[PDB]
Formats: sequence, C-alpha cells, structure tokens
Amino acid sequence: DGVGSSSGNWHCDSTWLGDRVITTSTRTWALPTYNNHLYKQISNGTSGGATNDNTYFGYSTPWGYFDFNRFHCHFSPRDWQRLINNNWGFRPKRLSFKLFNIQVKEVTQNEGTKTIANNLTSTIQVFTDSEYQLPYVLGSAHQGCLPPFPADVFMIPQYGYLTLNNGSQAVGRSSFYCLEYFPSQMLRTGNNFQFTYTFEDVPFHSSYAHSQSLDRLMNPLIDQYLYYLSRTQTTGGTANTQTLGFSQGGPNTMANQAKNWLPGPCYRQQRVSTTTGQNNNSNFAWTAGTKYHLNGRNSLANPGIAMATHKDDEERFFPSNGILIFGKQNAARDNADYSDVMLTSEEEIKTTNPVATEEYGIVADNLQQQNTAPQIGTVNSQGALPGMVWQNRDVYLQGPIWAKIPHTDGNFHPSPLMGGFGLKHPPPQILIKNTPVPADPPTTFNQSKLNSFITQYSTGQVSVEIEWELQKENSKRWNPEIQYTSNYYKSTSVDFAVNTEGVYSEPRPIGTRYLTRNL
Amino acid sequence: DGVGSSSGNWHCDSTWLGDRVITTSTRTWALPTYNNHLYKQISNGTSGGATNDNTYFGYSTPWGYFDFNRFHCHFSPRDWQRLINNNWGFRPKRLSFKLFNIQVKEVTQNEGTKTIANNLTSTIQVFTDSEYQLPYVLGSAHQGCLPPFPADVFMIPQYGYLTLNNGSQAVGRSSFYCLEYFPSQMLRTGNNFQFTYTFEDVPFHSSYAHSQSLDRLMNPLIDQYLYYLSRTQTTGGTANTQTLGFSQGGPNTMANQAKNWLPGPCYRQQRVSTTTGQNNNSNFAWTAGTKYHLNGRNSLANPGIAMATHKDDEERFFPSNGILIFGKQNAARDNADYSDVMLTSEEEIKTTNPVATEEYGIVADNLQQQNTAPQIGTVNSQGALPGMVWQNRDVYLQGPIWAKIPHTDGNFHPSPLMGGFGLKHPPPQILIKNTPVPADPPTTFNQSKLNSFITQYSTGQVSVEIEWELQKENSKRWNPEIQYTSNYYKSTSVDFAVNTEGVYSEPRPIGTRYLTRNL
Amino acid sequence: DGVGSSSGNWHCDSTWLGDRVITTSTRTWALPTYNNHLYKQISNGTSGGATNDNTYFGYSTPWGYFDFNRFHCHFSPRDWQRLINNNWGFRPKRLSFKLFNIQVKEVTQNEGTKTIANNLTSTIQVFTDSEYQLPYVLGSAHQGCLPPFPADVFMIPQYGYLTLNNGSQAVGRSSFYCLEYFPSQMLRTGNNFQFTYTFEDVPFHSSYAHSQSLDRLMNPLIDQYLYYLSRTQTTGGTANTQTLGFSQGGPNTMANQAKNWLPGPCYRQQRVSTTTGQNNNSNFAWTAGTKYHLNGRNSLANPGIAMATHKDDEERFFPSNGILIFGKQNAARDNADYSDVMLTSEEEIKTTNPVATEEYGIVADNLQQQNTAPQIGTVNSQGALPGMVWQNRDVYLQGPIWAKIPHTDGNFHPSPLMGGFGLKHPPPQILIKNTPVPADPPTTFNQSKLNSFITQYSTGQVSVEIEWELQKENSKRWNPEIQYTSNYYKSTSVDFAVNTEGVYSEPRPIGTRYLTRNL
Ligand code: NA
Ligand code: NA
Ligand code: NA
Repeated sequence: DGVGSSSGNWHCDSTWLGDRVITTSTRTWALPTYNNHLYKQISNGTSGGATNDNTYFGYSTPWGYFDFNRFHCHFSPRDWQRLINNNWGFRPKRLSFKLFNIQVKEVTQNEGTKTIANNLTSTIQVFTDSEYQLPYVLGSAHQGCLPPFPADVFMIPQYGYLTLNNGSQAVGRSSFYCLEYFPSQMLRTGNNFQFTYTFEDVPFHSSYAHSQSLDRLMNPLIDQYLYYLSRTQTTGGTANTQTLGFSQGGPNTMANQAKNWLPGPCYRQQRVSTTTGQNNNSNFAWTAGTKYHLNGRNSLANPGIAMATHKDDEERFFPSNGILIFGKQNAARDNADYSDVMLTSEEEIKTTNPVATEEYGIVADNLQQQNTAPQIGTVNSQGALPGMVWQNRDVYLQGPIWAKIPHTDGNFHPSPLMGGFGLKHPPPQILIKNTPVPADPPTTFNQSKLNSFITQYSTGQVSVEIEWELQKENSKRWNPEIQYTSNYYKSTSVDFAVNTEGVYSEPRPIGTRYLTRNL
Repeated sequence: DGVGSSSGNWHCDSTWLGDRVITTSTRTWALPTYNNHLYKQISNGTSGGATNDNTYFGYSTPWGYFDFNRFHCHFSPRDWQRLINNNWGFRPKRLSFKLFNIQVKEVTQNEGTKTIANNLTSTIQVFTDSEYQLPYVLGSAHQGCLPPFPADVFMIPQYGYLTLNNGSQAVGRSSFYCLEYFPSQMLRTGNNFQFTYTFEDVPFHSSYAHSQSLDRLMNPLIDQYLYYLSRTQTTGGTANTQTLGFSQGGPNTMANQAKNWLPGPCYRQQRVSTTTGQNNNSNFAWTAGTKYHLNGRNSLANPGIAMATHKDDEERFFPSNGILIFGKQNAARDNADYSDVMLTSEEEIKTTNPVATEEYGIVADNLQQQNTAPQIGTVNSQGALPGMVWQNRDVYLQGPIWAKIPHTDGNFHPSPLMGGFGLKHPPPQILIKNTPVPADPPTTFNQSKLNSFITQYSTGQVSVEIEWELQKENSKRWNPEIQYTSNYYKSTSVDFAVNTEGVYSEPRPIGTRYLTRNL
Repeated sequence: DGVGSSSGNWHCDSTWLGDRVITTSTRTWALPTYNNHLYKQISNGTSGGATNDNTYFGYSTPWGYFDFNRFHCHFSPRDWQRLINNNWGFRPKRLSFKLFNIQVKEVTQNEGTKTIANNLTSTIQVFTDSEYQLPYVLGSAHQGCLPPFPADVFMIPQYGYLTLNNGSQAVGRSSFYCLEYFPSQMLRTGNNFQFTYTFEDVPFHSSYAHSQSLDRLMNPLIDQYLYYLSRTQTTGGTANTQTLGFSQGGPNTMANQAKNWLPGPCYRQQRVSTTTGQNNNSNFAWTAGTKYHLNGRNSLANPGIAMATHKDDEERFFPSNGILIFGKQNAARDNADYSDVMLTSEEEIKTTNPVATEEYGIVADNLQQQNTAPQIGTVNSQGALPGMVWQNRDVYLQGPIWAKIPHTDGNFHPSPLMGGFGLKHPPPQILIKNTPVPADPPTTFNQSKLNSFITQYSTGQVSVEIEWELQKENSKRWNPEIQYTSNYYKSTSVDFAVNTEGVYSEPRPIGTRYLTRNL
C-alpha cells in the first residue's frame, strides 16, 4: 500500500452463468467537505407559509454515504433487456463492495489564483452501519446513487436524518446521533476498503405478466353444478310479483359464476388524463390527492398500494399519485412539463389488482323488504379479505431495488410500495467522510474547538458486485411473447447512449413484465 | 398387455385405520370426439345483448379431462357420516390414479342403419399437467366429475380455457395453448395408465362447530379489574351536566367488558327470505348483489368471504349470493324453483364470523364537543384487523375439495372461498383425448390438413384412491353431541339411494360441523 | 512498485537466430485528455456540400489506443534489408507488449504563467479488447503508430468508431459502446502493464518475385502433342473459302499453346501517367475512379485487388487508385504535389496477375455463321475462374502488417487488400485513458455529473516484441539476384537518417520482393 501503487482495478462487467448473473460496476466519485465539518440541528416549523404537513426536526452531518439502490447502477440497458426478456423472476443473493485509489486534494486560494494539490498524508474515514444503529436513509428514492453511465463522475450525497418533532421543536424522545461515535477505517492514498454482504431469503420478483384474469379461470365450455339466485320477480307481463329463480353459471354468465378468489386490496386514487382538456379546470393535485393521516399531518399515499394504472383502452388515464414518475434528462426540478417526465404504468396487473381509479366493488347497504327496495354502497377503500390475491408494483431499470422493512411489531406484505425487495437486514449504509485537517492553530492555548481548516476534498473509485439468482421461464405458450425491443427505424440519436454533447440519457422507463404466466 | 386381457380391476372401497381413512373409487367413463378434433377460438363480446361483465376470449380444445374435485367422488354417504360424526378434522395426504380397460369403438353410419364395432388398433392419449403449464380449469365448480353413485357411467368434460380479452378481441398478452405440445402416453386397448401424487402440508379442515362465542369467553362469576367509561352525564334530575363515570365489567355487563379479540372480516350481502312475501317486490338478485370490480367488469362475490348465513332464529334468511346452493336431482338449469334446489348454511360460524347480512359494527364519525353531539357510522365492509379470528366456509359431501392458489406475489388466507383446501401444487390436471384416425385420404397429394376422420369414441374405467389423515376428537363435553342422522320414520324411498327408475339422488347437502369444540 | 523505482527498461533490439528473427522496440509516448473526458455522438450527413458517399454516424471516446501495425515499428531499415535480401518469406508468430515508467502530470494555469508538476497519486487505465467486443479500428491505415525512429516521442491516437447510419441519423441497429464497461487495469506511477499474444497460423508472405511468367512455363524446344484450330479459311489466292486447319503449338507459337492455368482476377482501373502532359485535361480522379457500390454509397476500390502496376517499359503509368502511396517527410495533408509523395509498384506481379490498367482478356460475343462474322468482347472485370493463380500485394517497410478478417459467413482469399496478413484473431486493441480527477466539487450536494476536472496528461514508455519465422531461400539460380542496396555515390544526407534539424525521414518505399523463385 503505497503512494505510487494503485489499490484496485476497474471492474465493470456482467457474466451470465445459468440461474445466476453477476453484475459488476465501478465509478469515480468526489466527496467535498460537508457542513464545514459540523453537525447541525435543522428544523422546519409552521411559521411563514410552511404547512404543518411538512414540519420536521433532525440533523445534517459532515458525512457522505454510498448508494447503489437503483437497478441501473448494476445493469446496463442491454443486460436489463437480457434479464426481462427471458426470466420469470430474479433476486439479489450477495454483494461485494470496494473503495480504492483514494486521493485527497487540498485547494489553496490566494488572489483570485486557485491551485489544487495532493495532500499525501490526509485520510478519509469509512464504515458500515452493520448493526443498523443509524437512521436508515437509503430506500427513500434519493438522488446521489452511482450513475447509470460508467463514464460519469458523481458527487457523494450528504448524510442527514430526522427524529421526532412537534412543529419545529424536538421532543423528549428525539434522538441525536454522532457518526464519529462508531469505529471507522481510516485510509490514506494507498489504503483501500471492502466488505461482503449476503442478502436474506426473499421471493423472486415477478418479472412477468399474467395471461389470465382472476374472473376468467373457468372452463369456457362447461356449466357449473353450483346455482346462483338468478331471478327475484316474475316476468310474464304486468302481474309481476316476487318469486325465486335459480340458475347455473355457464359460458354466457361468467360474471355470475361462483369463484374461489377476490381481487387484491384497494385504496382509490383520483384519475387524471394526459389530455389536459379532459381534466377539471382547478388545481387538485393536493386537494384531491389520496393521502394517509399520521399524528396530525397528511402525506400522499405515493404511489401507495399496487393497483392497475388504467383499464382497457385508457392509456391516457393515471392515478394522480399512484405511479412512479421519472424525469427525462434535464427535466426541471419544479413544475416540469408533462413532456419532460416519463410516467410508468402498472397496467400489467389489471389481471388481479383493482384499477387504481375505480371502486373495489359493491356491497349491500341495507335490509330489503317488500316495502323497502335494496340499496347498495360503492367500496373505494378495501383492506385485506380472505381469498384475495394480488401482484406487487413492478421494478424499473431506473427504479429502486430494496428498502429496509421498518422495525415494528407487525406489518402486512412488506414489499416496499415504491417497488422492490423488502429486507429486514438490507445492505448496510456505507458512510464516508474526509477527516478534518486543522489549519495552523494559535500559538497560545485556547479552549475553543478549532474552526479553521485546510480546504480539501477527496476522490477515488468505488466497486459494487452483486450476484443475482434467476428463475428461468418454463412456458408452454405456443405463440411468441411480448418483448422489450429497440426501435427499428432511423433516429437522430441512439436510445440509451450519449449526446453530441456527451450527455447520457434514459429515453424511457423500462419495466420487467414481458413474458407471461398463467394464474 | 393384450386385446384379451383386462388391464385393471374394479377397486371401490374404504378402509379406516386409525388416524387415516383410505377411499377408493372406480367409475366407467365415455369420451367422444370433441370439437371435431379441432382447436377453436371462442369469444363473446358486447354486441347483441351480451353485457360487458360477461365478455371473454379463449379456446375450446379437442381434449377431455378427469375431475374428481368433489367429496362424493370418494366418500359414500355412510362414510361421510362416519367422518363428520367422529372427527374434529381431516385432510388429503396422497393419491393414486389409474386408467384401464380402455376400448376404442368406431361407428359406421349407412342408410339409417347404425353399427358400432371395436377398433382394436386405435389409441387414446393421456398426460398430466405436472408442471402446471396449462390454465388450471379445475377448482371452478364445473360439472363432469366422477358420479357420486358407483354404477353411473359418466361422460368426460371437454377442456377449454380463457386468456385476456378486450371485449370480444384478444390482446397482446393473450396466450394460446396446444395440448399436443406436451409429451403424452398413447394407449391401445390393453395398455393402462397411472400416477402417484402427494398433497402438500395443509391444515385440517375444521369439521366442528364452536360451543362458545367470541363475546362470551369470560368467567361468568367474576368482575374484571379493568374499568370502562360507563357514564358521561349526571342523572339526579334535570340539572344534568357532563361528568365522567367509570365501572368494572361484570356478569351483567358482558357487552362492555374488555376483550382480547375481534370477529372475522366482513363484506355485507343483501338479505333475502325464503318466504317470498317478506321480500321487496322487484328483481334485485343482480342489482342488489354483492360484487367486486375488476378491470371494468363486475362479478358476484359468490359466495364471497365466510360469514354466518343468519343470526339466531332466522333460518329463513340468507345472503343473496353468499352461500353454496346445490340443485336437487333434475332441477332445471335455469330459473329452477326454490323447492328444486338446496341451500347450505354457514350458521355454525355465528360464533366468530359476522352474520353475512348485517354490519360488522360501529365506529365514530366525528369529534364530539360540548356544541357537537357525537355521531356514529355503520361499518358494512371490514378488512383484516389485528386481533380478528374467524372460521372458513364448511365443505360438503357434494362440494368441492381443493383449488389451486393463484400464482401471485401475495394473498391473504388462501382458503378457497367456495370451500376446501387451497394448494400451491394441487392434483395435476389429467388430460385425455381420442387420437384422430383419418378416413381414406385422396389418391393424389394435397397440402391441406385432413378433415375427414373415422367416427369413434372411447370408454374404460378410472380409479382414484386418496388417503386422508384424521384429527380425532378429544372432548370432555359431558352431554351428547349433535350428530348427522338418517330419518327414523317411514318414507316413500330411502335417502341417498336410487329411484324406482334407477336414479340416484342426494336429498340434502351434508356439512361437516357436528362435533363441538371450545374456543 | 514505488514512486522512486523504474518499472521497466528500454528494450530496443533485434536478434537473428536461424529461421527466426525477434524484433524489440520501445518508444516514449504522451497521452492527453481526449473529448474532455466525454463520449460524443459524431455524425456527418448530406447537408451543406457533404456528399452521400461520405455520410456516417458514430462516437468519439475519451480513450486512446496503442498501434504498431506498421512494419517500421519493428524493423529498422537495415533489418528490413537483412530480411528482404535473404528470405523467400516470413510471418508473425507471437508478441509481448508492455507499458511502464508511467507518469501523470497536472498543469496549473494562472496569469499567463504555466506550471507542470507530478500528480503522484493519479492513474491511467489500460485494457485489451481480447474478446474482440469493440469495433476493430486497427487495420485502416491510420496515423498514430509507434514512430519508425526510436528517439521520436509520439502522441497516442484517440479512439473513435462508426455504426450504421442513414444520412446523419442513426438507425435501429446502431450500437453504442462504453469502454468503461470493460474491466481495466489501473496504474499509478510505479505500476506497469503487460500481455502476451500468439498469432494464428498464417501463410508466409511472398517476399520474392517470380522469374517465370504464367504464359511461359513450357519447354522452348519441344512441340505439344495437342493441336489447336490454326486455320479457318483457305489461302491459295482469291477463291478463298472456309476450311478447317489444325496445328501443334511449338516454340514459335507459344501464345497458341494449350496451357493449364489462367492469370489472376481483374477489376480494371483507369491509367494515369506521371508525365502530366500525357493525361487528359480534366479532373477525373473521382469521376473515372474504380469503385464499389454499397448500400447507396460509393467507395474507391483503393487499392483494390492486386494487379501489376504497369506492363513492360511503362514505369510512368499507374492505376488512379490501385497502388499504395506514401508521403515524403512533411508532405502536405491535402493536394500534395507528385514530388512530395512516393508511389509504390506491384510491377513484380506482371508475372501472374493482370496489369491493373488493361483488360483481363477477350471472349466470344455472339454465334458466328456463314452470314455472321464472329464478334468479341473485352473483359474488364473478371472474378475467380477455375485454374487461376495469383500473387497478393506486397508489404512495405512503412506499410501495414495485419488486418482483422471481417466476421462474415463467407469471403474469398482474406488477404487484406492494402497488404499484409489477414487474421481472424489479430493482436487485440490496447485501449488507454487518463482517469478523470475532479477539481474541487461544490460544498452542497448536486445531482449533475461533475464537469470540472484537474488538467492533466500522462507519459511513459511502451515496448513491443515480435517473433517472426523466416522461410529461407533455397534457389539454384546460378547468376546473382537483385538486391535492395544503399546508393553508392556522395549525397547531401544519409538515406534513412536524420536532418541537420533532427528530423528522421524515409526517402523511399521499400518493398519485399528481391529474391526470385520459379513458378
Ligand atoms: Na432501446
Ligand atoms: Na340420510
Ligand atoms: Na538506403
């Protein structure tokens, strides 16, 4: 381990071995000094115009962190295509992480003149929250992950966290965490860091779409032996009185047939069209938003439980806050136009999951008698019911991979709503920080903590290797399947490539459900 | 294996060994040529009067299939009685299936004169969908199962299936399956077929009724140490003002007592009386029906989640679509009269499950203050809640046995709603078909597929043996239990026997819950 | 491997061992940052004046590459002379490549004042395209190879490639390649790199000229026993009528003699004289150029198939685009004068290959009869014919060595037309790049890829050792052979040496065919 010796090589590749695929990606990173080496209490109350739904109390820290919770951090577009076009499923098995070729640079600023040089003896500090003692900030769809394109140099995100709050104030249970309290490895140029991790057992992601629907599992050609109430009143003319008539469900009465299952849970969202002219002329994104109520404040149930984005022929419709939406390259942070973002679609699950913008179904609302007509009620919120079956939200090339399951007494189907794998012991948080280097101190002793430091930052490479287990497709479907494919005809540029300006871009969201499977 | 040698014997019997009972039944079957040896696209759209709730797209195939998913296919009435009167539970363990004494006959039709003869060299084809690659059509309560009566010769059902559809059209994900794509055993008279299967671990069916109710589990003689808000206002006369009074639940206030559990989930159905005069005079079977909404179309939640058919003393009431209904011998397929069908009753579960035609309970609907009286809301749809306990629908001698659990990311309490055992790997589908035998072809070559075949059908016997594990009763109940019993006094015929015409009939539905068990 | 230790020595030499000769050359190189560390889509359509024949779509990359596909990269002039004056042939067997004594320097630019210093902790990245997954850019006669003169420091070429295009647009099949996707070795000053490679079996290059011609292989002294049609009409005066006369080819009728072979294939090029006055006064270089037509665009067949540059006594003539042409030291890039370039000559193959500017031969063009005189057609394009024999283009001291045979279903005599050895698995491409080193990043996190980098470049030495197998000459020719020789009389400077200015130059092209061989 010396100044003149590399401490690691560039490992970027993918190998397919059978029921496994191993991805490996390396990137060059840059880490500045955050918070001026300080920890700062940050808060936001209800003063000014800040609403109560957005209050918070927490801290910003001088630390940065590595994040690769995004599929494109590991799969190239072509690899993603190889995965989704041929496998009914897949899942993470184990990973290796490495930090190397570290270099700490210090910048001198005198008379407009700026010079940067190495500080051969400075160190960075690194450690993993292997015992999950820090607030788990990963799994919240934050920016700062390794770039999709291998040639892009990225900046390391700053670590910050939240605790309990009451307005802009802290409460008795509010917790303060000092990351310097943890043992951490100190590396100088020449030193490297690495660790291994094994994923817990988790189900394969459903990278397939159903080629059958819950309400169409019977034999088209045979009647049931079971009967259903088919008539409640006579029909012979005008002397119509009450009676009781029963019939057997059959090919023409599939909606009446007795069935064994029920569609998945529902939490109805407001519908909105991509054809603005068809929408009400008001600003309802928030006022008509589907939300949950937690201790006084409201949050969008975004994207909320997995529901079909729209029913047959209505591609223009989508749940106001019930789908993942990515931005196109350079889309504005605020009020970006529809043509600057990319809406995803969980259309593939219409097959088992209720459509996100409609009722779950209908229930009786009273007791009918001869003097009281029967009444019905529309169900727009339907929790788990015995016999329900459903699918989870799909995952995307540019979407999240996993999330830490909250440590609670209970929960229900812990599949992270934004999509992905829910893990009790997810990949550990990897914290990194440039060690503060005092600028000359006074010549006579003083109690005060130093606050004058040499200006510096660090850079180096990072590698992440993940082994994935594949669940091969075993279909007897005779006719060809749907497959993700590149466009055929000429185009100004190549999809999933760089610009004349060297800018890489992801033209569209790529899901995972192309192959089909029976129910 | 020769023309003159039987390839199997008649095995029909039952043996009880302790915590096991083995059923064995053989039947004679007949298989015609279906679809003229062809596969046909079948569809039903929204034209004519066909409603959208009944649209579909699928295929009919030239294949038949064996089905024995009906308890009476294995248990004789007496055996069913032996089972339900002495065991708290039971479940399937393993099975053996066999096809033998196969004979293919061809029929010649010339001048009104019809003759049938053997075609000693023809074959039938058989195979099991052991990898569940075909749409699983069993578990939809279709007719065509082996007959309850051993002497009845039955016809084999034709196999057909459904895929996705949009009206009467197919969509991109629609799948087409060719059963000739699968390896299959070909048998001539003299050949036989057989296979073995083992049921996955599954809970014992609850063949018992609770002799206690969820709201009556306390000691009748002792007060709780816990208190409840008992008074909100003074009582001394007319100067009545707000106050706070607390009391301890006790023998006379069992409805107020603190309890540990909640009744099972609810999805309220409209009530209907068997005394037509008490019903509203309108045709509400469908309009007031309890349904679920899936991709644009509605289906009856039939019979839906398990709920008590009626409360105390109301045997005349039942959920419009919340109970299994069987027909009596020869009941019409359409608009059969009440006296021609047999309604089942889940009355035994009033003990833990909400009554199907009433509310789950009551919740607060606002925040009361001195100027605002408290308001309440009736709950008619209640999904899973921590602390709930419930029972499943009972199974019946003439009811279904199992159903394949849909292949989905999630589900909740996968007990098939029509009743029975939910299995991830249920008994495989057994497909059978008579091999097409060309009638003379032209004398000079022609591209076209032959469409002229010898007319023939097949017949033979089929055996199914299933081993069931019994959960013996261990009750300390002092007084006698309720038991299913034959009627004592004279009758025109014998229940569960044949007619003067040789017709077998099942006079009533026979449940499984006679013995009792504490909560 | 340290900052103060050399990681390799200077190996420049040649050793002759018998049927082998091992060349070894080392050079000092310099590598700048290319494309500002970016990948850029580059294109050229049909707008402005750009013709369709020159359209293209591809990418420029931040990578450089090593190239030594030029004989003078390995053989000194004297060594080349030792080779060509004594061997009938030779070929590459194996090679060793090495990168060492690497130094990365960073340049600071403040107030017109420029300073360069070491960046002891920076790295370069290197890797070989050992599986031929990148577009093979070598073998296209590009500049950037190691210099002929060992003392010259050279600049490393930038890597770029082309894919399919339609005008200036890309198409569906267009491919984008990221070199950071490949595993690569990272070296700091002190680290080194190296690899070994073995050439596939390939024929010896024909470093000889034939001392016999295809049409002169018979015995000068003996008649053939075979006859040929020698007369078609009588000769006795004016009563001349048709007849049939046959004769035996002999010493005076060698042009009529029956022969076993045919001259090599032909693709006639337009002739041009070095005496401008003898040329047509028009600009026909392109309009009269010999070309091939591929998907809408035309390319010069340059130099095209191997054909003799000129026939006897016409050294002044040459195919407009059918010979290799090198420039003299400092010849302009555009419109260089005839006296500034050096034309090569494949004159040695007149012996078997058609002359490049004349017909292949003559064929019948009709069916002659007594009323129809026979007609003939001149053949200017003649593809492979049974019995043909030919020679390939010679190779030159300053010419290319090998080319990768295109991966296609078929091909014919895959000897690269520009000259050299055609290999299915040629020496791998060696890619190199300076790793980007971020200049200080912002102090608060930002999504954007860094675009501010420290200015730097690298330098070091490179070694290439190749082992060549020689095919010794075994001639019984009595009289001396032609040999390449230095001029005898006084001259201003020494051929193949430096200037008074220190500039090395190659005064002339040196072929390989001096010794002779019978057919
Ligand atoms: Na694409
Ligand atoms: Na009876
Ligand atoms: Na010379």
